[PDB]
Amino acid sequence: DDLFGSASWETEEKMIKAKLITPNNKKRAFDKREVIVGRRGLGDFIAYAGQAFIGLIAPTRSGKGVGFIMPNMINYPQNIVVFDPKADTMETCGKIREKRFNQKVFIYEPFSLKTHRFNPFAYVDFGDFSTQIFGLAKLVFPERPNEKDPFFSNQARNLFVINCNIYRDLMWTKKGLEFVKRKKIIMPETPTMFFIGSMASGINLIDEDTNMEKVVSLMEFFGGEEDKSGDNLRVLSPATRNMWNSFKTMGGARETYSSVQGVYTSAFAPYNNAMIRNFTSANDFDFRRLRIDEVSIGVIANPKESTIVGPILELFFNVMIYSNLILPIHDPQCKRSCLMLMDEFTLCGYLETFVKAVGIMAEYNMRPAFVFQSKAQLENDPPLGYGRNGAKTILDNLSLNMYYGINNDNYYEHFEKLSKVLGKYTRQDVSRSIDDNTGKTNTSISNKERFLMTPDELMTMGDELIILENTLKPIKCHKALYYDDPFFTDELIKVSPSLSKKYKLGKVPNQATFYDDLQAAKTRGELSYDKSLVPVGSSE
Amino acid sequence: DDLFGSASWETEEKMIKAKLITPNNKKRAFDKREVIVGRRGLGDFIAYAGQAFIGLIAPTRSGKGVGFIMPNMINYPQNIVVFDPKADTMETCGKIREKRFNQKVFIYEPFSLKTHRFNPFAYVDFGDFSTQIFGLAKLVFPERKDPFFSNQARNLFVINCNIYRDLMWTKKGLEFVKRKKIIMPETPTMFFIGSMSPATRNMWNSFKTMGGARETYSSVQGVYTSAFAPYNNAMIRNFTSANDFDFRRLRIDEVSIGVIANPKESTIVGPILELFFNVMIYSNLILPIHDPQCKRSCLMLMDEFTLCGYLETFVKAVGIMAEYNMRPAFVFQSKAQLENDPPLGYGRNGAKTILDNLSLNMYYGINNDNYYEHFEKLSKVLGKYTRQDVSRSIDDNTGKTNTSISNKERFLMTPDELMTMGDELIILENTLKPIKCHKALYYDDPFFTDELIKVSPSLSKKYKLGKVPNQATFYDDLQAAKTRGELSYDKSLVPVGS
Amino acid sequence: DDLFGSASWETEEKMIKAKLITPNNKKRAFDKREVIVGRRGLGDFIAYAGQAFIGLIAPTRSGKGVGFIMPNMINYPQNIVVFDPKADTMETCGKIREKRFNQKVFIYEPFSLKTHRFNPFAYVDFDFSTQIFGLAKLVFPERPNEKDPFFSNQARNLFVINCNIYRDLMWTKKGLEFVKRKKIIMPETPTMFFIGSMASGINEKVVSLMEFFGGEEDKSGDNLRVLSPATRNMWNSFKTMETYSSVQGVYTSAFAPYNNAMIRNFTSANDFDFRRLRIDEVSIGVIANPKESTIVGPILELFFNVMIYSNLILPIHDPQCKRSCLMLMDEFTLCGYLETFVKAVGIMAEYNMRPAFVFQSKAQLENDPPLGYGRNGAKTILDNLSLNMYYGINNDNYYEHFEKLSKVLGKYTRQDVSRSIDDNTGKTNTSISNKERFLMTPDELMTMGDELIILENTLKPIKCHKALYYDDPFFTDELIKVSPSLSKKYKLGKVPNQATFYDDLQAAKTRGELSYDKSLVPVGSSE
Repeated sequence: DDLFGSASWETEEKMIKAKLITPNNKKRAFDKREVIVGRRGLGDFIAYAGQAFIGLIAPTRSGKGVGFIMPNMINYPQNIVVFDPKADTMETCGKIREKRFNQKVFIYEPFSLKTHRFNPFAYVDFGDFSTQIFGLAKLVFPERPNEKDPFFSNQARNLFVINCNIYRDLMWTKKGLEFVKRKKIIMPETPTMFFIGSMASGINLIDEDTNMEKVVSLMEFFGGEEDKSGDNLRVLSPATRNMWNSFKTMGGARETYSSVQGVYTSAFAPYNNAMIRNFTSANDFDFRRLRIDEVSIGVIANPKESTIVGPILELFFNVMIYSNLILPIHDPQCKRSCLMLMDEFTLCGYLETFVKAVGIMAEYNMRPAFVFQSKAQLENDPPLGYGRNGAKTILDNLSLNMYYGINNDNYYEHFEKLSKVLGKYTRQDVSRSIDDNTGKTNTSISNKERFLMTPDELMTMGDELIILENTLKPIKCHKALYYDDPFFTDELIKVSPSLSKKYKLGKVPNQATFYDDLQAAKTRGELSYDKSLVPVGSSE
Repeated sequence: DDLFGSASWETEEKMIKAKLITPNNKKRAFDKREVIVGRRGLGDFIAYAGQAFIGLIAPTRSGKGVGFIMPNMINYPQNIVVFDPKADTMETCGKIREKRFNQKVFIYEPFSLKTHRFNPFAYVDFGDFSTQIFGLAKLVFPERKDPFFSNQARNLFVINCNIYRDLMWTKKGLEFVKRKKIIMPETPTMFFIGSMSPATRNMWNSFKTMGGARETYSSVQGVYTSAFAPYNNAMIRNFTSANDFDFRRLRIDEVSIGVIANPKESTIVGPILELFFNVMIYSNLILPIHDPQCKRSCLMLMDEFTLCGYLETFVKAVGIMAEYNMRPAFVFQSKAQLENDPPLGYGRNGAKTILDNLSLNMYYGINNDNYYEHFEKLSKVLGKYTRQDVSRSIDDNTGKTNTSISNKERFLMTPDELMTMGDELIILENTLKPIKCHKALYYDDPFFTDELIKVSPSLSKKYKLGKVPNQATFYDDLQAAKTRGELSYDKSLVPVGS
Repeated sequence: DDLFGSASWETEEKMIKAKLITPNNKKRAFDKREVIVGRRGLGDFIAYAGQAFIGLIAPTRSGKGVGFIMPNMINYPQNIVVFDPKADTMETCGKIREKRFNQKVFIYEPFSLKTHRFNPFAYVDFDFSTQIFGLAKLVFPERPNEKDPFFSNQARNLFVINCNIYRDLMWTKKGLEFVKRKKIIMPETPTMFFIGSMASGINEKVVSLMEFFGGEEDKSGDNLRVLSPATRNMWNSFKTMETYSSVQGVYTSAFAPYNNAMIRNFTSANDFDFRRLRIDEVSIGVIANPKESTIVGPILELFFNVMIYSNLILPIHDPQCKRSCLMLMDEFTLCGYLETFVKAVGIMAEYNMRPAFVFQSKAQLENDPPLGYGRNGAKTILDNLSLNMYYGINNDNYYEHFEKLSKVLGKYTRQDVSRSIDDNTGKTNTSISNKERFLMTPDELMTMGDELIILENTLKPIKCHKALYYDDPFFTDELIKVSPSLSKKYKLGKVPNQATFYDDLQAAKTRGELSYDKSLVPVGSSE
């Protein structure tokens, strides 16, 4: 009966057709690169196949870690890139990623000497170049509408492009290399952000008269006082010469140049920090192989505690995503998937990269899962949010949304809307009339309406959750808790000697002690990635 | 009875009278330049005739391409201008456009050397002269705590173009330039104008008019350069390097125009697409009665419309474009994105102006809590009908039963029912009752897969014409054939720049 | 039947499973460091265990003290840091703490010479530059609400270089011998006033920063060599970037609150090391009000920023920090904008720093940073609250707040009776139907009186009674045991006289009977 609505939970047949489950789900092979998003029993999981992305609406301390991040970190067979702001996911699942899936683990922690390094210019072909340099400039000098005069930002972006072109002409051409050798110019074989920023003060060389280091401003070295014949200018390509002269006439002159250089140096200011400098000094893993090699990447950073890590991360993630925007059908060797467990998404602040990329990322097997506390934190101001439109474009590209329940008034309006989204169905209402004298009774049955789930029923769901897939009826299941299930605790105990000594395989671990013993074993490094392979650079 | 509402689906007879379907719909001729908007089954399509405009409210990944863009790309027999941001629509249907309908394919990719070029100065009559110049200046410097100066930069562009005009289309100016002092081209580009006789006497008076260059040249030149900066890019300079196709013949020749652009990835291409569409729309305000050559129609598949940003040309033109056979079909993610403020929207009243000119609206459904409000409204728009509600009573002693019938209201389609249509959709035509139908899936129908298999050798070996292709392998083989360019337009005629 | 709703109160079994109550609750041991949040009767309390934080939405004068602050002050056995602006909580429970839990009481009243002192430099080890840059960011707060951030935070580097030269000369015997030769005068340990005065230079004529370092008062440069030239290198970069005068001006304006003699005394020493807040058996009471004087604002921030950041060591990493510290944040919004709680409330739980934020309404937390925490900070604070107590008030200004609460509680299915009767015969007929009923209507919440609602994030709604301390022998016995004047009038174990207890309590409080040992807190003077 659909007189008062046709709301219902999705059927088994449709869930199977959507590849969410199999006819023998408890023994499913997990061969479709599926991400676990729920469960119906211990070992009976609902898992998302295909390429569509997942969103997780989970309030604070509601089990997003134990019910989504941890289980997929233990179970996902392809490559994973996980944001680990607390450095806890990797310290719990790195040994599993290494032993179970034979994957090399890379750790990116910009505020620690013990980190793998990322250098964006390692992904730029210096010997096309123009578009890569332009994209890097857009990342370093973002475009915004708040500014009253974007002239200075535009000119500093042009100055960045000019600096990159000058470096390419000086260190990646025969003429430029001979020029460098003649004038004794100091320049790296592969540039870094710190060096491109230092190029604002000018060229570094050795004075042939004093045999000491000297910096000559870009103004005087190229057509200026130290180039009265323009011979230093002729070393550059014609394009570089035109960019230089154009910058001079409309931004490199008068009151402008000093202010345009101030903006440039202020944009490169984050790299004065010794930690950020070391983090960007090299490139230990080629992101172009993120879908070729069997790897797992952990990003340990907190853009809220450290304001200067925001841009870095941006560059990072941008280079990480656009480096893999080549279809696998065009490169048959890029056959692996990369699950991007975007835990604590709102912690990243404004990352333009995802807002610009989510609409195309799917077909290239860069599969993120956005876990956040509420839509409000997503819609926030730039530095701590994404804006209304940014949050809207992020949410629009989320086909499977998991909704956790919590009994907090600060979420009522949320669970009300969700309740309305679940719709109503027709139920039977029984009434009874009684003759007070004779005792005879009459029983009437009528049709009434009822919400599939009321707001309070969602709010008190406990460890149950709702799943909304864009092409299916709503689903209600249980959280895929890892500690409750031998399916995950077996993998956790197999790689730890103390848990092996304490708990047996295949059996549900004693819940009064298993979490505390797991934390104790994690403290000793038993569940962590092999920390020896993480390089420790020094303050250079 | 209608006490609790009179809502109802439209009848087959009224749909026939509205020309959406024919008596023998499966054998319809498609001779009214119709746009397919839905299907009642394989080869049994609902198609919009006339000149009215189509709106498609399609959520993200709801199938707008496979259910609207691709079917009309394969079927529509007149001219087509399609927005192709992912570079997949043309790569999939260009061979059909060129082999089935015999149409020249023009690809405009501003961010690639391999592109056809568009120059607005190719649409001016160097020799109502200055009207085009002032409109072009309004496009170059948009009207908007910092007034003036930008108007002075617009005047700078005005007498800039006037200076280049006097420099060529004068008999003495030819010798003056033949003194070999400047290197002006024969026909100007936007980059050249940016880098730069009583009417010329007034132009000199303008050179000393408001004194915009007297102690204030720096800021005016800075704003002028901030406006002309898109043309410092090599890709943009190559895009404006020439004009390959004349938009004044968009309704004369048999052509298909694809535009590969993305202003959200780069806010630089915004003004170029603005100029592009302005000249394209404003090159065809000639009625076919006045110009008997402009007989063809131009269906504008505005896919990913909200990604284009604020194109005020559309806001001003939608109300008059219909009679000139410039027929757009707007596809936007949701209405909320359309009404947004100018930067990434059209404003509330501008979006309302655009939406008022849409007479057929297709509504896809997805189960997403972010689209609830919309769908709720849609539910209310469909109205309610009257339904019978049966109740029963029983005497628990004797066992006799009593059956009662009353009337209640029922939504024609509840919000969650709209959200869970799957491959079904709602059609609302201004003059018709609501319609429910199936998405015109192209990969499911031999009606379109026959055209896809015809022009490709690989699909011709694999699948037989007229038979529904093996759904387990058809899409993958289509992709494998697209990798070798069997379905793509012939790319050898796409010019390449330095 | 749940046709019209399934809302209900949480069952005894679940409250037992959530450690809120025990199978013999009246004889509960209180061994799980629990926090009382209500009662089912005299001596039968509901108590939150674990590490989750508490929020108390108690309207004005609805009894946050007698129903939450005072009973937990009496009952909670671990460490406590309480906010006591009226100086009444400490005055009533200090003797209780001292003589029942053997806990020493630390009182931080920055506007009374009778106070304990807090020195932020007592937590630095003479990771140097890290802590110095920290304290610099703590003093000069980075704010994105300014036309340029490159107008202020160079005073932070100025502070950093001043502390670096302090490490270079004052704590080094060679620098000390230079100091004795030139007769510069500095305390062995620095204070905020001093680092602020270092902008004036060497502290008898005071020379400034440019003449004493390679200027007119020192041309030979003998002073620049004794100090480690790393500070000179760090300062030579900022030397280039009317501007230096503005930087010194923002320096002096930031250090302005330390010119007041009371803030002088309050930051002159450090009686308690906040790193031992989870090792020792202590109880801290803060008596300050940022709303009547803005200058107290920053100090309190420094007081709390150091207090929690020094206790951010996991007990698994240092088992010595085994004690828990319940932070009774009574009158939370009085604290203005303290960036510490907004910036760290999301990570404190695992470190056994357990706050209970008490505020009258939600809309006031969202107030602008001057008076509130802003909407974002308020949202974060509320998001980190797992148990929320709701007191009632029959005041229309709160109606909306309770209406939402009513809706949050949901509805259940109730039986509805209808009666018909024949007028001639007189026989009757009774019909039963199902109807919806709010678990608690808005006006029912508003007229709750001494009852309250408890929303635990993982449980069903709970309705209970305020844990009144003057009502229960559980707390009045403890209060009497420490007071000679109260023991001769009321006996123990029995409920005392309600018409005479509060007055005698206030009389004994004025006699200092129930207060902490006041002779044990230091008294300063003018500096």
